Amino acid sequence: DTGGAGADFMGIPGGAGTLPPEKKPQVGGIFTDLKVGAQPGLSARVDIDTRFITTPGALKKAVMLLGVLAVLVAMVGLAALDRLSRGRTLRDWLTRYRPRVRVGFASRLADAAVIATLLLWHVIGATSSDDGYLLTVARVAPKAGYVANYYRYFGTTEAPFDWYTSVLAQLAAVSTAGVWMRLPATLAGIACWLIVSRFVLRRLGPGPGGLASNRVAVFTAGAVFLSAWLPFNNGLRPEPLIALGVLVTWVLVERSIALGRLAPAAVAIIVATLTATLAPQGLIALAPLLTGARAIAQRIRRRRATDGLLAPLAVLAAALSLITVVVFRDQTLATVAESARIKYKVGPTIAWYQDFLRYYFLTVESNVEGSMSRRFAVLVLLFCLFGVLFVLLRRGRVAGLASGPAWRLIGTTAVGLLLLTFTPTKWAVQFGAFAGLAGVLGAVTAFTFARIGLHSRRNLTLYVTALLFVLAWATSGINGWFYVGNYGVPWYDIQPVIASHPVTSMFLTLSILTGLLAAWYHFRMDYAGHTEVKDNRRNRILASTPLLVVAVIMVAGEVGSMAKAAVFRYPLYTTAKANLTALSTGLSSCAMADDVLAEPD
Amino acid sequence: DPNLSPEQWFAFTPPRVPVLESLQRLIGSATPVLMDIATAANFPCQRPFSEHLGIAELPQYRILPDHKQTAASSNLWQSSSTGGPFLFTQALLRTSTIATYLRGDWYRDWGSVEQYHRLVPADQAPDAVVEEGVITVPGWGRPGPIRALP
Amino acid sequence: GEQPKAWRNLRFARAKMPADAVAVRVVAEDLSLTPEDWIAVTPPRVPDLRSLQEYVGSTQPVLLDWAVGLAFPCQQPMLHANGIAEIPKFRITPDYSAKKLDTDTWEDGTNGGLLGITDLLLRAHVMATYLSRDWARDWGSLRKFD
Amino acid sequence: IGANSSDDGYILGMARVADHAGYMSNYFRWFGSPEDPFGWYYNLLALMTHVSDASLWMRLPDLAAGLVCWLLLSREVLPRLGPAVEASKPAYWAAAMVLLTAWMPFNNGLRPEGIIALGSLVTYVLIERSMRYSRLTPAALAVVTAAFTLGVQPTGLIAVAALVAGGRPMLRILVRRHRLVGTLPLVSPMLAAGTVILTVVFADQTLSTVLEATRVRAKIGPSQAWYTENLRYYYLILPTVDGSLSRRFGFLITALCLFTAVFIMLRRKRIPSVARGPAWRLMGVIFGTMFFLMFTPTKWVHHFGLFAAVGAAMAALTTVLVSPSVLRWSRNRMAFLAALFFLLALCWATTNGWWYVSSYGVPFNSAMPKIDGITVSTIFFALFAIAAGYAAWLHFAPRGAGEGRLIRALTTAPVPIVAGFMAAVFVASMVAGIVR
Amino acid sequence: AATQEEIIAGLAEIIEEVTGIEPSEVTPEKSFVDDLDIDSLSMVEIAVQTEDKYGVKIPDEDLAGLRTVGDVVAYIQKLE
Amino acid sequence: RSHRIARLAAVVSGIAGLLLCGIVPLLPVNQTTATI
Ligand SMILES: CC[C@@H](CO)NCCN[C@@H](CC)CO
Ligand SMILES: [Ca+2]
Repeated sequence: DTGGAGADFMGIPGGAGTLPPEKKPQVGGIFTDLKVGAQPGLSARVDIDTRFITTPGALKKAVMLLGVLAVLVAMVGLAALDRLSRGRTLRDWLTRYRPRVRVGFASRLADAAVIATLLLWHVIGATSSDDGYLLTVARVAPKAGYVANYYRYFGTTEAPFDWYTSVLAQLAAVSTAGVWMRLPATLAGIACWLIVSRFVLRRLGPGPGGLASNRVAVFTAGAVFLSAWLPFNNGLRPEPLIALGVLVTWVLVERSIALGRLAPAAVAIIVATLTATLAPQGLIALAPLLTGARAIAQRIRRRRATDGLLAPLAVLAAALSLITVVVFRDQTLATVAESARIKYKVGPTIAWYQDFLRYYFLTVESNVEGSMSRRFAVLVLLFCLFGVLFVLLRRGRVAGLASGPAWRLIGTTAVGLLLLTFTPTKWAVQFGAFAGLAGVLGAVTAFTFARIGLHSRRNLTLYVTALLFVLAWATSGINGWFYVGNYGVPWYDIQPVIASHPVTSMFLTLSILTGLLAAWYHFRMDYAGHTEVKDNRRNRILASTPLLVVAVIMVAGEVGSMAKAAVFRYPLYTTAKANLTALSTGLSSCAMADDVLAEPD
Repeated sequence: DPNLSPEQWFAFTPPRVPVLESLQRLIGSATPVLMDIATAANFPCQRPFSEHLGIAELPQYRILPDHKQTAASSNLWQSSSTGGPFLFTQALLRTSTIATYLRGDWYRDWGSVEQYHRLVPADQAPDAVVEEGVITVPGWGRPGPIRALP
Repeated sequence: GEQPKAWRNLRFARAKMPADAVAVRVVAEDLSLTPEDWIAVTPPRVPDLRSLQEYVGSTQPVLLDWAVGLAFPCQQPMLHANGIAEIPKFRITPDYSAKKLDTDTWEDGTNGGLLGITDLLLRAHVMATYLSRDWARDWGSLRKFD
Repeated sequence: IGANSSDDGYILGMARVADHAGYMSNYFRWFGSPEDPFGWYYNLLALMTHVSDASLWMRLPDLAAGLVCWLLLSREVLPRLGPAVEASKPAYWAAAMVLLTAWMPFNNGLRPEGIIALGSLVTYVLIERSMRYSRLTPAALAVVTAAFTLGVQPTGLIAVAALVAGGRPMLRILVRRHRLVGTLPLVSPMLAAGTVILTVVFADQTLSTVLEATRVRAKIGPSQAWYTENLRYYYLILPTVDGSLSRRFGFLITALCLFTAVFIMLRRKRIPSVARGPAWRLMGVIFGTMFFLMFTPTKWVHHFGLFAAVGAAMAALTTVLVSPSVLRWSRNRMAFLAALFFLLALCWATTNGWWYVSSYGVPFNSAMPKIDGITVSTIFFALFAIAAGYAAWLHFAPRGAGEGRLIRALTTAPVPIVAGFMAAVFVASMVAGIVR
Repeated sequence: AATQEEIIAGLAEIIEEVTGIEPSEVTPEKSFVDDLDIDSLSMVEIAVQTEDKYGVKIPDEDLAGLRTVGDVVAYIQKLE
Repeated sequence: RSHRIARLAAVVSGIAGLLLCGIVPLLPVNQTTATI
């Protein structure tokens, strides 16, 4: 039993013996060598653990209902308070006054080109690592009685982070194909792009200026979104959901700050605590709440003469304490604590002071986990973050871009990259939760560097040499995917070469030459001017498309590799043939168990 | 063999023209299998072994990834000192190997398949008749730790 | 201690047992039934312990590793004049982990190195050495070439 | 009483055998190949070994180099970033303490890092002196200094950063002197001066010999590519002896100040009495150093000893830029203090280990400090959490919340105090290893 | 605080802070919907941020009749 | 007065929803046993 493990020949003095409680056997049967009857006194009684097979009961099912009813009533009351404060009479509840504004033809043409690519990549995709893991967990969970790990940690649960696996377990009962189980990860990219293109680019500069009327700054957003979404988010991993929860939280916080209301700010807390329980790297969804908190405190203290200081805070706390109904629907506090203890004692965990071997796992030698087109999506993110940060520190304005939303976007990205420190695991695939922010940061960079780089030439040259240096860093790892996506890819084990000569040097020489030209302009400005670059019609669109071109050629290189593999090796097995065979013939086809031959004897 | 180093030799065996059959006809999507982590999204018809009431069901086959993947990840993630299925698929079963090829692609080192035989045959060591009940426990009690030791 | 199969020469300080101690004796148990938990012993002895500046002189050629050159500043390393090297008499080495990970791989024979000469004609063997009062500290090694 | 480097027995053994062989060989790894595109400095230790090969006598150049670095730093570099860096005691104390704590763990053995760090400062000084009287002679001596610094070690590809930094206000001198005396007696002397290191490099060897040695060293030895630079920083965050609490601080305290001075000098264009332009060349030098450190064959942590003389001059500038007179709001100063506490918590999360025989007796040589069961990085993290909590409270505050004498006092000079505490820890380690 | 000394000198700052539109092109003859591009969200944000500077309640059933920026002038003049 | 009701329906049902959803992880649960 617990706290003791012993043996005792009864009628013998020196027979007794006892051991510590970690000297417990590893029962896998009872294998005697006796073969003697069924005498009295011969027996054995094993008690299996079965501590994670709990079900709510009489209580914990009435409280789990009264709680959500009270929360909904509280939020309705707060919404009524919001409607009363704006001169309304809570009878014209959301009756619009201003007419609807249309969508330009350039913004309806990037949607058709991003959704088409997200649909094409769903059939010829890459199928990242943790797909078999989650698929097996979801196929086993219905009969086990709970969501077990099944591969490690002594059959322990996944108690906090298992509300997405409980939906995968419902999808894996209709069919377990690959084009059916990976539908949420695609709908969460379609929605994540629609939200961006319909709200975020219009919140940042809604006028006759730019970022809503500039057409190149929309195609740049599309291309960077695709280049950051394709290499990371295609499997069953929950990154495509965190990338959407972050944008939904940002949108609701911005709506609350703009309209002067508090109910969207209380739904943002619910969405944030719902995203924070998808994976330990879901803390990123709590960054918009931290950045846009002073503008909410100003609103709470502005209207405290009509209502009080307790009415909004009660709701803002009740909404935060609602995630318990979803976490402990079963698996009481004891089992969650035990599961966490087991996962920390066993298993690879990394301490917070080694948070910087996450950018080492990305930029390392061969490591298909740190391949080309994964370095690009992160280096461009950092480049467009720090460029806009510098252009906002110097010259506080941008004159065509609202500064409140821009500062909050920069803050969201920075606080997310700083909150990734306390995650227990430091893989390189966890950078896929920034795909939504990458698009808007690329759009903002393409917009700013087009006007601050038109009144000078050295800035226009520094932009290009920095892009070439990023390309030199990117094209120095292999072009590899996980296990079967590598079947036919051009450079899946070596770095890209043209004619026995690597490209990572052909880009570094160009970077050096362009930097020398920039220094030449810097020196020559002592005997001439620098603003003489006339923007007639050609120089207009030549400083706004250095990033669009790079992102487009990278997306084309990611798509053409898989397309070329699929088309060139046929009928040989490839991960696109399996999907195109499962699409036809109903949905019943064994993917690889039919292209594999075996010799029984 | 003209080289005189002590580590150069090959020791061959006579040739054969094998008689092949698909893996779907061999395993059959009805027997318990132990797919590894990598080779589990590519075989969606084969079913993994279940774990009902804390007792596992012994598999009959095993599908592995390639050599560089198995040596690096699959063998040391699902260990027995860490709680994986090797806890009981190494103390109760004996493994073998089957010669498998990838159709049309004779240069490809995909995976491998292995068969499992009982150490104690089930004609004298049958399965258990484990009982079942129900109790009511509070939400703060904890009846000692799980022996999560290596 | 972390290398359980090494013929490791355990040591017991005489200054800890009382002044008037007449005898000693070895006691070994091995209560573990694992096939790889075993024990082996030899009788106890009282060494003679001369110094290292007196055994290894100041004129004999020594092969000092590249990590141990500033602690032994009087030991006369082995020289080379016209492509021909000298034949050493001893080799001084760092402790176990350093010797295994740094020096034996830096100067091995497949990448130049001096351990490509001494491996073909010298046939080294290790000696018994201690620090003067750090009985539980590993200072390095000392080999002899035959 | 101080510790030594790892490459001391190496250089001593290959300098003791270099008068019999007749050339400076490596003697340990490659096929007897010399080191003679570089290594004019080892031919000086080969001469010093004639007197004696003691330890106090062989590491005299590394002491004279540090003394001359302080003499140049405190008297030519600091009274140049304006009348606020000088006439300020915390700035001088910060420079002194950072110089000490960056020269202690790295630049004490026989490696030439301490000589490269001095040759990289003499160049900066000579250039900043050339562009003060519009003369060309110091700008011709800086080229000789940079050449002789590059001829010491492959990592000596710095002071080229110091040449490039002062490049725009040097063209204003070249051009305005080109109008007086022709153009040939300006590129003849500065060609003869720059191309004189070849007579010292190929004084013994020839061209074919240097080419063969290079071919061997490149085909065999550890020679990483420019895109594997992240190894230098990966080796620094591991809990080993190659990266410990004594070898992290010197680089972290430099990176923190370098990155916090840029954000202030970007927003605030004109700062009173700071003399903009030398303050920007001082950061250009450090960025160019970090960029030129990328094209080196070997990526070791030993090469972080070159920032011992520019980091010391960056700390003295940051100590003035973050003072209660330049950074006026309490939230920003509390944020800087919290960043310092975070840096300390990250630095103390490793062992106190030194090298081969310098680790005999030092207390926490193989584990984390862990005062009374709880580590010290946890204590510094608690302090960081408290300081960040106060900064976050000052964020939501009516602009005049924290202005008392307590938080005005504890935010006047935190860098000198932290660096002095670390230097006292370093000295106590060796004293406690000598006593017991 | 009578007319044209804050009536535009603060409105052209609120509009710039909210939409990024330069204050050089905020003159009292052009309407929000025609010359500028101001939707419902920006209109309500302007009406909310103008209540913090010069506290005057602009209800939501009121900014439907402020067609031009000069209409805001006339309205807040009527309030004065 | 349509303001007092809307102010009480956000305090009462906020405190209740904070105190009810905060004790869910500490309520009795039905566990299954197994014995061989
Ligand atoms: C693995 C040992 C490394 C130094 O850590 N040796 C570097 C070689 N030392 C140079 C002289 C210091 C060679 O010229
Ligand atoms: Ca035994």
